[PDB]
This record gives sequence, C-alpha cells and structure tokens, in this order.
Amino acid sequence: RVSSGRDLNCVPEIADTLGAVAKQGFDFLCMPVFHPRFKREFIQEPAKNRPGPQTRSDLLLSGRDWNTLIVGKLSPWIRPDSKVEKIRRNSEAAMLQELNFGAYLGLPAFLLPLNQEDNTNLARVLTNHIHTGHHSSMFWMRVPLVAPEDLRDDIIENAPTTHTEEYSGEEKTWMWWHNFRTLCDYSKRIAVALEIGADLPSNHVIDRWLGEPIKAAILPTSIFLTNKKGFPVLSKMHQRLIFRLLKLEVQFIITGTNHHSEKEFCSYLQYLEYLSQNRPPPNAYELFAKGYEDYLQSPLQPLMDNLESQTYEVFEKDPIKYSQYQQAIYKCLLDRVPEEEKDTNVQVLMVLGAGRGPLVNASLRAAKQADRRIKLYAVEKNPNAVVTLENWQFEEWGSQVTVVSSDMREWVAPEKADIIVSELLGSFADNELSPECLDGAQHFLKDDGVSIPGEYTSFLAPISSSKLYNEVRACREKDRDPEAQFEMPYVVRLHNFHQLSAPQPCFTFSHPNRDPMIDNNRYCTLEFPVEVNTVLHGFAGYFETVLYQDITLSIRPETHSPGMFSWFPILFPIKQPITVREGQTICVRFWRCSNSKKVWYEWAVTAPVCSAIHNPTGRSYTIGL
Amino acid sequence: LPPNAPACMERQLEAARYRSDGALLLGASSLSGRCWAGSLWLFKDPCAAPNEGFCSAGVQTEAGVADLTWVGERGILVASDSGAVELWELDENETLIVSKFCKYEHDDIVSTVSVLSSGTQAVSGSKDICIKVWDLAQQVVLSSYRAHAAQVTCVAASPHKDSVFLSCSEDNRILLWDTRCPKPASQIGCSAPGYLPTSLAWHPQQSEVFVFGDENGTVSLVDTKSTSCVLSSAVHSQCVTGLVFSPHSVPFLASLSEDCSLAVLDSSLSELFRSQAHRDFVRDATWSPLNHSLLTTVGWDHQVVHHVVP
Ligand SMILES: CSC[C@H]1O[C@@H](n2cnc3c(N)ncnc32)[C@H](O)[C@@H]1O
Ligand SMILES: CCn1c(N)nc2cccnc21
Repeated sequence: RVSSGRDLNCVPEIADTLGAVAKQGFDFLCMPVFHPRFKREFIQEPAKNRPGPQTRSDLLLSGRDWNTLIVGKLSPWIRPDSKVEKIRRNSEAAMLQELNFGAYLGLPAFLLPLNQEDNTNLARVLTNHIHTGHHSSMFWMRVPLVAPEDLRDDIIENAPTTHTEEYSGEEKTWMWWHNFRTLCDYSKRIAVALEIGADLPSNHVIDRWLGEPIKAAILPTSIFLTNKKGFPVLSKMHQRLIFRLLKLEVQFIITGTNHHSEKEFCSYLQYLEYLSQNRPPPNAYELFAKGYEDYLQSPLQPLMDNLESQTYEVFEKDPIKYSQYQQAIYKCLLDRVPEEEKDTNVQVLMVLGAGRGPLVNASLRAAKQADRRIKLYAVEKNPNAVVTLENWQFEEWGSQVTVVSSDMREWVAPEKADIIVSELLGSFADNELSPECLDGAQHFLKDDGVSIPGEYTSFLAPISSSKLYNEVRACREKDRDPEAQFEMPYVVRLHNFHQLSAPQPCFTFSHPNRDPMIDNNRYCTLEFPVEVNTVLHGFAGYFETVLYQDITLSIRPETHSPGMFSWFPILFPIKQPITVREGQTICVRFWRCSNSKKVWYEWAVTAPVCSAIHNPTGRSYTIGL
Repeated sequence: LPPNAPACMERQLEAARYRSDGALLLGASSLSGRCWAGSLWLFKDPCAAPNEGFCSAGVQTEAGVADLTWVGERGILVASDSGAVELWELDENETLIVSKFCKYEHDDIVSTVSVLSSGTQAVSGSKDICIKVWDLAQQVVLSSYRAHAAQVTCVAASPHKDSVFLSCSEDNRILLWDTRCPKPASQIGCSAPGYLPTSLAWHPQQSEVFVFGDENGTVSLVDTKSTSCVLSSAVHSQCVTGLVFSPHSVPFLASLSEDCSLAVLDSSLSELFRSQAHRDFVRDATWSPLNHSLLTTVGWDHQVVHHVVP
C-alpha cells in the first residue's frame, strides 16, 4: 500500500515523538536536527562562543533508526540568499553545519525549502556539500504547487490579489525548482517534495511536474475536508492528484496539527490507505511492466547477435501476438486457396527468423483452422535455436517442416514461397533491420507472393522527463566518448514522463518491395505543435505493423494492441535539454543511414532551437548487417 | 523550589514581564540537549531571579516558549513551539501555575502573541504564516488571517483599540489591522522596500505612531497618519529583536539585538544608555512599575540583569 511519514517542527523528546508517530502508523518522521529557534552566531563575539552542546546527542537513537526512520530539516532562520551580508554568512555556516550533521547521522534524506525565486547561494552551498565525499542520501526540495504569495487571503485593502489570467505566472514554482536543479547540475541526490494546498492550481500548473523527480508529496491537515461522521477526507480533485501520485509511487508526508480532534492522526493516514486500496487494481501489462519502469535497456540486435534461450522464452510468453499471426495467416490462406482447391493445392509457407518455432506452430494452427494444406520452411541463423527447431521437427512436426539453418539473405531456396512470415521488428519497427533481411529473401517469394507483415511504420513523440535525461546522463563509460550515452536509443517502459505532442509516423517499409532501385535510407522532418511550457529531453518511439489486411500489431499508445506485453517503447535522448514555450513547434529531423556493414539513426532538433546532429556516421551507435 | 516547581530552569531566557506590583514573569526554553521544552516562573523578589529555589511559582511546559504575555495580573498567555497558544492561570495564594487552556490551532511554531486592549482577546502569529484572533474567555479562534506570504515575526495590539494591531513578516510587509474593516489588513511602512522588519512597539501615548526594528539593526519611528517613515537610526550591528517603551511621561525606548547589546533611546531615536552586560542574545526588557529608572533584561546566556537608566 502506502509509505508515509510525519512532518513536525516540535520534538521535545525524540524517543517519545518517534514512538508516538510509529504508534500512529507512520513509516518515518521529518524533524529538525537542531532546535528550529536556536539561531547560532559563527563570526561576532560574544554569541560565537555560546557554550555547547549545539544540539541533542546522536546516541538518542540507534544507527538503524537514523538510517531508516528520520528525515532531517534545514532550520527555518537559515537564509543563504538574505540581502543582509551577515545573515548570509551565518546562514552558509549553519547550512553546512546542519547538512554535515545529517551526513554524520547517516540520514536517508534531508528537506530544504524552495520558498522564493532566488535560491542561488542555497544551490551553491548544497552543491558544495554534495561535492564533499560521495554519499547516497537524498535532498528533498520542499516546493509548493502554488507560491504562498499567490495563496494569500485577499484581505489587504491597499494590496489586492490580481485575478487577471496568468499562464506563466501560475507556473513560477516549477521555475524555482528548474533553476535550482540546473545550478546544481542535475545531481541525482536532489529531488522534489511537492507541497499541496487547499487551492489546487490550474491543471497546466500540475502538468508542469509530470516528468520531474517527485519523491514525496506533503499534505497539510488544512486541506482535508470533514465528512458527516467527522472523518478527514479530500475533494474529488485532491483525490485525482493523489491517484496520479500513487502511480508515481511517491511517499506522502502529513504536516500541521490535528484539525479532526475526536480522531487520531492515523485518520488522515487511514484515508490515504483507503484511497490506495480503493484504486483501479493493475491490468496484466501494468503488472508485467511493473519492475521495468524507467529502466533503460539496450535494444536487442538479433541479426548481429544470437539471442539467449530465455529471450525466446519471453517472446513465446506473448499469446495475443501469436493469435494475431495465426489470424493473419488463417485469412491469407482462405484468400489464396478456394474450397474447390483445398485438397489439390498445398501452399509453401516460409518462416524467416523462426527462433524456437512458435510462428511455425501458429502457421500449423492456422492451416487446420483454414482447412488448407501448407508446406513449411523454418529459416533461423541462430544455430543454438536451430537445436530447438530440429528437436521439434524430429519429435513433433515431422517432415511437413524443413528446418533451414542459414541467413535468409544467403539461403538458396529449393523453390519459391506463397507466403513468408517474419517477426524481425524492434520497438522502432525497422531497428532490427527487417527491411534488409526481407529484401534479401524476397527473390524466393513467388511473383504473386504475400509477406506477413506487408507493412510497418515507426512513430515519434517529443517527451519531457528530467528523470530519464538524468538516467541517460549517468550511463557514461570509460574508454568511449563522454557523450556517447546520448547518441543511442534505449528500450524503456517510459513511466515518469510527459508526452509533449501526439506521435507522428516517422519511417515506413513495404514487403514485398517492388521498387526498381530499392533504397532503405530515409530522411523525415516532423513538426510537433506544443500547447504547454516544458523542457524537451528526447523522443519516445513506437511502431505499427500490418500483418495482413486488418490484422495489426501496435505499441503506439492511441492504437496499442490490447493485453500484448511484447515491445516496450524506445527513447532517443538529446545531449542538451531544450526549453519549449506554449505555442512553439518542436521540429525534429531523423535519418536512417547505412553501409554494406551497418545501419544507424542520426537525429537533430531544428526548432525552437537546433541541437547537434546525434550519432553522426554511427559513431556512438550502429546496427550490424 | 515551591510545590509543582522544577528543581532546574531551562537555560535560554526568552521572556521577562513585570506585573503592576513589581513581580517578575519568566518564560524559558530548552533550545539544546536531550529535552527541547520550556518553563514559566513568578519572582515576587525580582533580585532573586534567575535562581529556581528563590521563586514564588514555577511550572514545566510540554514545549519551548517562543513568546509570553501577562493577561492582567494572574493570566499567562503562551506562544508554543507545539503550534498551541496556551493560557496558564495563577493560583489564589499564587504558589503554583496551572494550565487553563492549551489549543493546537497553528500548523507550526507560534512565534508571537499580544493581548488586545480589551483584555478578553489576543492575537497570535506563527511560522505557518497565519495570524489568529482569540476569545480568551471562550478558548477559541474568532478570526484566522493568511495576510502574509512568509512566517509572521511580530504581532502587537494597539494600546487602546481592541480591533487594532500591527503584524510584520519575512514577506517584508508591515500590516496595520482593524477587524472592523471587511478587508482588515492595510500594508503600511516607508517609501522604498527596505530590510525585513523584526520588531514592533506602539508609542504608549500617541496611538497613531509606532517604532519597528529591521534585520539590519536599524530602529525606525513611523506615523500611521502621514504613512511615511519619520526617523530611523542604525542602533545595532545585528537584527533588532525587541522594542520596549518605558512607563515615563516622555517615554524612553529600550532596544535589544542579537548583537547581545541593550540600547536606551530618547524620542528622537538618539542613544542615551547601552549595556554589553549580556554575552549571548538579549531576548526581552521590562521597566519596573515600582522604579521607572530600573530596566530588567534577560538573554540566552541565562543572565537576568537589572539596569539603572540615567
Ligand atoms: C524471433 S526474433 C527474430 C529471429 O530472427 C532471426 N534472424 C534475424 N535475422 C535473420 C536473418 N537475416 N536470417 C535468418 N534469421 C534471422 C534471429 O536469429 C531471431 O531468432
Ligand atoms: C519476437 C519479436 N521481437 C523482435 N524481433 N525484437 C523484439 C524485442 C522485444 C520483443 N519482441 C521482439
């Protein structure tokens, strides 16, 4: 269910407080490490020589408690950005002092406010703490959805609250976070604690946070309504936000005093538990795809590489995919042998990349469904898999199946095919070089022959995710280009992100390819109208294929094949994030390039500003031929 | 130590307030060590403070005391770290101090309380950014205002007007309130935005002038009427924490700072006296009602100092 904690700014005895909040059902406690009112002097005598102790002893909890149950809080008098020089100097010293103490205690996180626009000196001081010894602990930057200045009651006669529509102004708190994090150069240790108020802002203002590293959501007691039986509860819209935040699996923090008295603080908490246990329970995909969220993987290259036995296991574990293939072959057979010919006419069906044989079996199930006669070839270059095929053809298929252990581009067929069937497709359709493989094989398809699939089309959509940008960035490796990470696609269950525009088709391929001169290179230009303010971090890729007539496969979200878990989305990063303003168009350029040896993608953003061309010459990433 | 009185008094002396009869109210917090709590003390011999076994009454508070005020002659209204305003009642004999109400209405440290000229209402301020108006008799919040955009530093009730008080905040606003107006708050202060305001005191006679102190050690004399900044002197080398007017006909201004010094100023904000006696932060000042030349300061150095002001 839910991981949640108590925020307090009063701890008389840390023993009792912790027990109490544990008793109440909290997983952890956010509290000061020094007394919030205990302003300290570092420079001026006499205050400087204030006899210690400066705070309460580390001996008061176990190492294990400090490690797991406690989040620290910067003292609220500490103002590194004060315009008063002496306050700035003491606030630097005190911020260091307090951060160093959290680190001494081995606290797993430490809360710091972004409660105004200028946090430059705060950023500078935090970045220094981070660049003093490599540690794991997190900084939770406490940012409001809505600036307190824009939340204030309209009760100052000579200083009224402006009610003029304010698109950018209502997003100012995101800019506070954005600027702070940019100064701190996207440290993986700096994340967001999103503080939520009674007034939810516009949905555009909430949308600003879609791709951001939110670790916690702070819920004041204030924002809870009361129901008839006096229980604390939340507005339908507060509930919607909570549901959004549960999907992002953040930790919830309850702050402020009890405003529902003849109820404990577990009443707030039980409400949250109530909402999580009462969420739409996860579909099959959402459970399959669960552990894989924002996890970057190399795209498979099953041409250049021999896939492992367990790789084929998981391909085979997607029945919806093979139902579709059965059905496409089913339909194609009936179209090709009339009932009066069923028994005199036997169709040569060649599986091209047969792996351990599920396409062969589907072809078999299809023919007995169609009550038509089929001769199979099962062509596979991975000789490890050929082992599985040949044990199958001996023990089960018998001689209806000729297993061919060769490359389809090289194989000399004893005869031509009525139908070729292939599943040579990656998450970006042509990224496994299905075009080149099928081009090489097409000379042995009969002049009236069907390829299944007949067609595939790749799609791109620009995305915002500071989370994924940071994950890519952290894939630097010794003994290559320090920026190579950014010039290669990743397969990933895209999760913490914002789609900035509807996907658009990128590259399309047709089989058989009639072209007199066939050329599988490509140059596409795409314009993505963007209706928000945002930061572009890369392009989600998806694909659609026509197996046969109306039978298709898709991971394109708008047309996703339902309950098919094969093929996560692909992600083209860019080296430098690009600010985009509501109304602006993102223009991206993609090339498919090749030698005799290798095929690769190059890409450039050309609007609202230009990127570098990514992966020029295939220097960071290529697909082997 | 009387019945119900702690053997030991928390180190950080936060509040000092003479009653009419010359008896001394002390608030103190524990701002360090294992236990972060606080205490209330009555010293009918003011020369015996801060020593705990020469006290008329004393008691332990759950949490630390951020601010203090007398309510008449037996009431103590308390701004807690706990987010509670708490009303402590004196004893008949006046030998113990006993909780009358303790209300958890603020979401953060209660930083500031003031009793309104009424005597039956008070206004608290808090780090939760709100200002609340209290019926003391009924033990409830009548009003609650989110006027400000940062934590509230000071709230000071007008001497003679039970609907009027000042507030100031790190949002750099000084607010003149009047609860009779549908929009009660009016933003007041100098021409240019200057340094955050830290302390407020109404002139005890002219209830349309007050002084504020800022975080840069300047004390400033303001006229609500001309709504412009009359006089200001740079009195302190650190934030001005408290401003206290003497009981005198033409009253003297006691100025306390985190620079650990006391200044006493005339009406024109000129320097008369100054005391380095303290070697930590100076927290409060009260003038003896009995001897108007006596000025009593407390500090975090746990010194109770009696000043003779010439
Ligand atoms: C089922 S995943 C695709 C399969 O096609 C096989 N394959 C890929 N390219 C070729 C090729 N050119 N010739 C024969 N088999 C291929 C791979 O080894 C893999 O088992
Ligand atoms: C079995 C089809 N397939 C290919 N060719 N690449 C894949 C990657 C993920 C899932 N299925 C895949």
